[PDB]
Amino acid sequence: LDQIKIAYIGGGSQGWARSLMSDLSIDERMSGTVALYDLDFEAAQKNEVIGNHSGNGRWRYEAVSTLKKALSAADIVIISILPGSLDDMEVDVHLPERCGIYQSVGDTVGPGGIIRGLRAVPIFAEIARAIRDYAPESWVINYTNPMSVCTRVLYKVFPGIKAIGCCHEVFGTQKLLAEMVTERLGIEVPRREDIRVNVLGINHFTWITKASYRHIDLLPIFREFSAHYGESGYELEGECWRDSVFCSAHRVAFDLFETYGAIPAAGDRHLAEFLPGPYLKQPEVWKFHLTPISFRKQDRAEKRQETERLIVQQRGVAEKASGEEGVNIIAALLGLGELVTNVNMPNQGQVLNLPIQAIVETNAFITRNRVQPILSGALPKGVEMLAARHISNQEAVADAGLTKDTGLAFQAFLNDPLVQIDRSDAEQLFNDML
Amino acid sequence: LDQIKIAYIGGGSQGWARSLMSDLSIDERMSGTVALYDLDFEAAQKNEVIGNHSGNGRWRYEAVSTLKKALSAADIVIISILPGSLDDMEVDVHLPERCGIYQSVGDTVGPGGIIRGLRAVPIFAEIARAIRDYAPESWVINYTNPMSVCTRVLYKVFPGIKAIGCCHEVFGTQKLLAEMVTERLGIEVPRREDIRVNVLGINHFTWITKASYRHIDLLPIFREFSAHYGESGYELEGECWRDSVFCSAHRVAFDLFETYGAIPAAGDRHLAEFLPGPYLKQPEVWKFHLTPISFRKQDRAEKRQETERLIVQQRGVAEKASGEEGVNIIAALLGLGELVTNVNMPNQGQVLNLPIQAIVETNAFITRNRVQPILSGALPKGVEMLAARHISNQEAVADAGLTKDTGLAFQAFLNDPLVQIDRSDAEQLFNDML
Amino acid sequence: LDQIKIAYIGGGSQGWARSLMSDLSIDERMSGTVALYDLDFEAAQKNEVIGNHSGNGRWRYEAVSTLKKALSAADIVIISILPGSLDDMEVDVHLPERCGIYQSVGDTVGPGGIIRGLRAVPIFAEIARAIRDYAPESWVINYTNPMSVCTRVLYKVFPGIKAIGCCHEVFGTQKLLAEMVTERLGIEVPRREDIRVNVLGINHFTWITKASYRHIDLLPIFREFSAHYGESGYELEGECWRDSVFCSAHRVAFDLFETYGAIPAAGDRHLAEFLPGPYLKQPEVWKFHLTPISFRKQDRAEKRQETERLIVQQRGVAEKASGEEGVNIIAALLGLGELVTNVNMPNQGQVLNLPIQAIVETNAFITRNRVQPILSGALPKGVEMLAARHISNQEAVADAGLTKDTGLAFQAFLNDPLVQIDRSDAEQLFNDML
Amino acid sequence: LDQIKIAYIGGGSQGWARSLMSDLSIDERMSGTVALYDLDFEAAQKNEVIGNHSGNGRWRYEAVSTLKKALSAADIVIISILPGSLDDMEVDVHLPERCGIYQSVGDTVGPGGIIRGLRAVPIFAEIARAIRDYAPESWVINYTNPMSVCTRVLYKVFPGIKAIGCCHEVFGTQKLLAEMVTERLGIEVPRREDIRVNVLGINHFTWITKASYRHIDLLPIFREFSAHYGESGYELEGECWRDSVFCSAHRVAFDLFETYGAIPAAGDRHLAEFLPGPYLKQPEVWKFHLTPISFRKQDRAEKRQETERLIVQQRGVAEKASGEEGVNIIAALLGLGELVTNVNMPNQGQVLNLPIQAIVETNAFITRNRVQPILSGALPKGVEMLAARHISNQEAVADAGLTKDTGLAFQAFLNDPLVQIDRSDAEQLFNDML
Ligand SMILES: [Mg+2]
Ligand SMILES: [Mg+2]
Ligand SMILES: [Mg+2]
Ligand SMILES: [Mg+2]
Repeated sequence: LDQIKIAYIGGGSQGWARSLMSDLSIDERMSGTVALYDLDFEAAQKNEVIGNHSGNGRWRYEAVSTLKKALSAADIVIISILPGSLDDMEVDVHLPERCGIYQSVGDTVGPGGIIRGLRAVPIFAEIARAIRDYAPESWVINYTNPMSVCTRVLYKVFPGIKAIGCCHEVFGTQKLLAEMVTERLGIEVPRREDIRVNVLGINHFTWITKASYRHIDLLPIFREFSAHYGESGYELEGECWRDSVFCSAHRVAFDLFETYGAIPAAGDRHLAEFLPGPYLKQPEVWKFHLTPISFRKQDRAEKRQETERLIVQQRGVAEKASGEEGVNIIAALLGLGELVTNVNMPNQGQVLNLPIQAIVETNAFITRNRVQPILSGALPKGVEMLAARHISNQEAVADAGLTKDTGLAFQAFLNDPLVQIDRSDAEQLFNDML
Repeated sequence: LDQIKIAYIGGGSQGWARSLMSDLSIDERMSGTVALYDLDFEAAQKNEVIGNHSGNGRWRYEAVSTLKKALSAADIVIISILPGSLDDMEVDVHLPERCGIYQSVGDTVGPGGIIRGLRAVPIFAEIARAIRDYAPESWVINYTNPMSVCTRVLYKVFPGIKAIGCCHEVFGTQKLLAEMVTERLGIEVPRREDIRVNVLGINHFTWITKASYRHIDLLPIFREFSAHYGESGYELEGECWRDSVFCSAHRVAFDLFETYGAIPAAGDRHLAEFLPGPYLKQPEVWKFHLTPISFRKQDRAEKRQETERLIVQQRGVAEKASGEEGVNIIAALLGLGELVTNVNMPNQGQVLNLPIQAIVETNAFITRNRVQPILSGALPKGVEMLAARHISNQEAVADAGLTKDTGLAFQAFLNDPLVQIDRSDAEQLFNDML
Repeated sequence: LDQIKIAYIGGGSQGWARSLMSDLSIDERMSGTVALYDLDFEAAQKNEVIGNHSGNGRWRYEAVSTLKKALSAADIVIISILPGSLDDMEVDVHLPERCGIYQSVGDTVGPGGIIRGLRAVPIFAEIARAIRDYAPESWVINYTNPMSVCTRVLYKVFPGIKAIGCCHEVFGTQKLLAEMVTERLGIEVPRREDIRVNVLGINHFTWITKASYRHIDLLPIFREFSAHYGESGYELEGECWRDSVFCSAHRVAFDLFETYGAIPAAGDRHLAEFLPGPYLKQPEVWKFHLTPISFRKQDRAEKRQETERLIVQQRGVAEKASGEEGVNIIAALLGLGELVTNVNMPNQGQVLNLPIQAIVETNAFITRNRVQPILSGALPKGVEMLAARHISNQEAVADAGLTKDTGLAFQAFLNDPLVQIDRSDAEQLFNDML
Repeated sequence: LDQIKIAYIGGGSQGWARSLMSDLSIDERMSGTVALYDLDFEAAQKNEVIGNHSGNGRWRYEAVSTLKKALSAADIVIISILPGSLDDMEVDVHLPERCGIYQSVGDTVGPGGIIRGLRAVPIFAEIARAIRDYAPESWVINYTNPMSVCTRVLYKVFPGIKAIGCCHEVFGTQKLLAEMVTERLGIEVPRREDIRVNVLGINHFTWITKASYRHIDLLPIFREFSAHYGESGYELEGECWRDSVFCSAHRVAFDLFETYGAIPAAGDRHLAEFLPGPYLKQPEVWKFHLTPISFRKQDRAEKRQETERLIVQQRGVAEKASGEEGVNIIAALLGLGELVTNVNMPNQGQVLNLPIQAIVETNAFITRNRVQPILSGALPKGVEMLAARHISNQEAVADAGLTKDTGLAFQAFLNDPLVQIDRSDAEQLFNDML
């Protein structure tokens, strides 16, 4: 299928865009052009050079100067931006520490997530309007965090938009379950996709209430697995939890499973931000890490060095699967192979007992021009109470951001499970973070 | 996967049971036993002998004398019975003709559909209580008509039951569309499965609002197709609409398409009973047939002869795929595959603007011990008005049956599109049919 | 309370306007001005003249030539128009007779109701825009039929409108029940207001599921009353059902009660148009009348002579209570009393199992700048089925009118219980009336 | 109306019991008997003796020793109990202080409310079964706290029960508003009931979003009132906030009003427990009191002395109105005078965006054998978020207490706005309070 046009917003991205370049370079099902748009033209142009050195020539990349130009005639829109700068992020993630509040990531919920979301609203409002004006029939795939707020803003501003949010966190839990099947049953699992899960919740706080490998029910096995490794934790093969800030021993997941009876389906570093527990103040004991801003600064600098190397040497990205589903979803949407995978979309009943329209993560059936959520049922009662509460806050942030009502955003702030400090301290903190 | 147990209610069946046997005999994924139960033990016994002459010895068949014995330890329950005798049906289908009302099938809606549903209610209440008592955790596949009422009674009497209703009408529309692709585009379609349709409605009144073959949108093509063959009709390769009471030239489907803008997705003979039209009074002009009860008595008699033939020649069923999805669905339910196919289930949002709990037909994602409806959107407004109306009637019939409230059943009777006679004529007709 | 401003759209009226003038001229709680608007300026003028010969000069009347002028600074907007002329109405009501369709009133449902609705849509869309632009904060009282459609158009076009539909039909059944108390119990009833009823449904198809007079439950009593007079009918004291086309012996209401078990709460002449029955073709057996358009023409001519009589003698209307609740609702809306009375308003749960947003009739609590519906429960099942079906047609008419979609209008026409003819006869009929 | 029977559960009361006796003795609209039940039969007997010296002998009182005897043939059931004892309550209210958590009342939300709820659940389950068994048609009026949880349990255990919860808190805010009209307008207000408020929320956390005195809008006036007296607070005529643990200067309400823009409608001492604020830590700054359990024990001893005084003096209660609406509501339910007043009932739409079935407080229209909530619209967004959260907790408690699930009760405990401590601290506290 030729002459596909993909518009890429955040096209100077050194993460999602690269990962998309790799997968495009190996899918023989498709060809076309990628319009790269970034507030920072310099980064977009380096991606144009790197992309045009990747794979066949199957995909032609172009750094473009405006949104309108990127979207014109686009069939797919990909969005992967950073709402603000590393300096903003420093505040997002670390300022609350002066009040005793710790955050492992800060891009989804808690104080960081609330404030980052406010900052993201007008960015997404503006993108929704551009997509409405220039490519209203395109499918939009959002990678940006906080994911529930960004995606929801897309639908508040352009009600008829065809948009999904994509996240890779559930994939990590499927891998965990694939290795468990081997360790507990001695049987090999070809691909993590073969771990068939009924996953539901909201981004970074998803839960698996049924799971199987072929004819085998995985829940009772996860029961024993969790019981055996609850204290020690469990490390993936060839990994140690201290290898990087992204690694863990799944102690937080095991602990949540004991309490709620569903399998937590995101990394420990994400799960820990959604509810009360000793996790965030004793990460070493719980065998995961917080991600500090020094890490992000360092990582940015070595991605920059990598980028400059690739150019100097006139190389493209590895022609190697990233493990993402972005290109698979795009192929599915174009009618080149149907797919059932987890996505974030407005709730119309696919998760029971949660507000309708709220952005929820579930399996969906994806085929030509169609993303169709699958009814996935109910969360455990305790998790549902927590999810309703976070959705409350997320809806308020999206509204607060569109109408510029800081009073309402502060209500959300005060309603967040991590903001457990006196009201006047929180107000000073909130105002300082704005 | 071995030692699976299927309970078959209506196990003397000479339609669905045979098709199930053929499909079982060629699937190498599974093996176990089929308990055949039927009020008429003689027929079940004959299916037992034909069954045990079919395939590899993969499946062992046993005719059993009671429901309890069929159900105990059952993993799957299939239901394919006739609610009443063919003598009862002669009344369902032909008596209203004295008041000028013709029916082509009379097993779904109209006067015969209503009376028939009424009769089926206490049969399925009893089946539901037995499944609850002996096989609470089995999956139940219902094939019996009136589909929406029977299936609904299962859930009303056993709210926790795991039941779907299955029908093959949508397959016939998929085959029609595959042939249209070949005729309009000149390209082959290898399987009717490759016609990926978004289908929705209630049984025998299903509609396709989106459809594709690979990258191609089929809806614009069906519009051309319909304009070209609207008058003359269109006949499947190597067929003539006169060949049997089951055949047509799709004139009714083309006519409904022009009116409603979605593709009607059942045979003309079924569609014709759901709405006002010239159809039922001029079936030969509309190029389809009515099915008189004599045809069914005749068909049954030649099926009886065929059955005696196989018993004499000590042969089993044809080891040939039936075209049905029953066995594929069972395999998916056991975790031996995953499948997206159309089924009947309680509405929890998969069809918009239709009462919740009512039995609707949509695609559903099926995997180990999971049937999960796919959100399929809205019908055309005209179609949705009719469907809400029939659903009203179906709900009232189910209630009327469980509470023996003939007054309420008469209200449904009166609300049926085919009953356009004075109220006293209808009351007299209704009482005669009871 | 003084300097109230009321805008009257349709103020050339000779029904509601005159009746309003009476009620206004005797309420001591209020004073202000009435801006009379009417396509026919001359007739608005004559109400001006006659209004200004009424009351104390408590109310100053003024004919105004434009909506905008009328609406400016209005606290209350009253709408009482005739959608089209009496000649149009001759078509609505009598043309269908050629196909054997009879109508008693034809301003609400049936073929005449549908066509009249279509006609009234653009007229109400226009009024809705004016109110939005010139008097968004006013309370709006609609008296025009077809009530459910007109009022719904108001909300569809101006979502934030504060609008109710008012009808006097229920008062008639309250009067009936008041006479029944006297006849069955010997005790006097001071006012029909004291018959405290739980009323619900849609305009002209309202039902009373609970009723009382002080401590006495009227349902069991109506049951006896109904049993005793079902065959003979019951005529109001000092009345004979033949006195006028508005009179009846309640035989239809008794018949509907026996079937459904709630008290129908509109005149037989309206009820008879909503469901199948022998009523319309045997009006004398059922002791009610059809209203031919010749009667409306005669009636209008005398009202016109009366008009000119008053103008010639410098006389106004009579200072006498009309029996309506209009002025009393206005007073309650201004804070000068509070009130619980029946109104038509969008459904938000006040009637169970009926679509939301559909215009339904229930009791509401009315107070300063507030009309708040009272949860009234469910209709009997057969009645709910009928009402859902009418609501369906009504929504379809509203949409059809707003988008100019005759195709949709015809679907509603086809779905109307009074339209029991062949489709092609109905098509010809529909086009002839359009 | 004579021979009415009222069952009083908790008929040993020295609070709601006495207030009822007073009000009964002055209402000449009614006559009958009161069956007094109380786990402490001697306390019920004393109310019998005191009761049978009260009124004209309008009401005869009888202490009965079983629920059966109390309930059988009852028209009205009143429930006014203390769930557990004053020692249990000492734990509810004061134990959490060891963790830095203060509570002003502890009978509604927070840790004490959650624990008291668990205690009340089985008591109300037992009462609901008895009412189902012996007086299914009675109207049930609940006064017991925790009110939301207590009333809900009645409906969970006996779904067809006819029950409301009654509380007097909103009356206090109507007085405030009455005195405000006089102070700000100089004009007098005859009755707190003339302050006509649109009130909604959950018990002890109700809000008034519209309010008036006749033609005057009270909200703009409360805005000025609140803005003037926000710092000083405002004391009622002839009152000083220090006068008793029940008084305040409305500083908390004024503060909530500035933040949310709706008039909070419960005393400061209840409001304080529902959200984060500095209120409970600086009560003296905010001009309200906490209620120590030592005060409750002293109050109980003085009530025991008054009881003995009345007996010895063979005096009944005073023939003086209590200010409650209890007897008024009873009269209305018997058909003796319709009434619009605030009650707690399952949510079916009367409050927007709040789960259905949940016990919510709004106006209802009460008449013969009918309590019909009035649609009251939405809370301010920030208040709705808090109420949904508290409702989540109340539903968890109702279930946990029935099904015994301390796991679920603990999630509710952790989701309560007053429990802002480490999870292991919370678990130790929670376990201790069990
Ligand atoms: Mg993520
Ligand atoms: Mg079928
Ligand atoms: Mg009317
Ligand atoms: Mg209270």
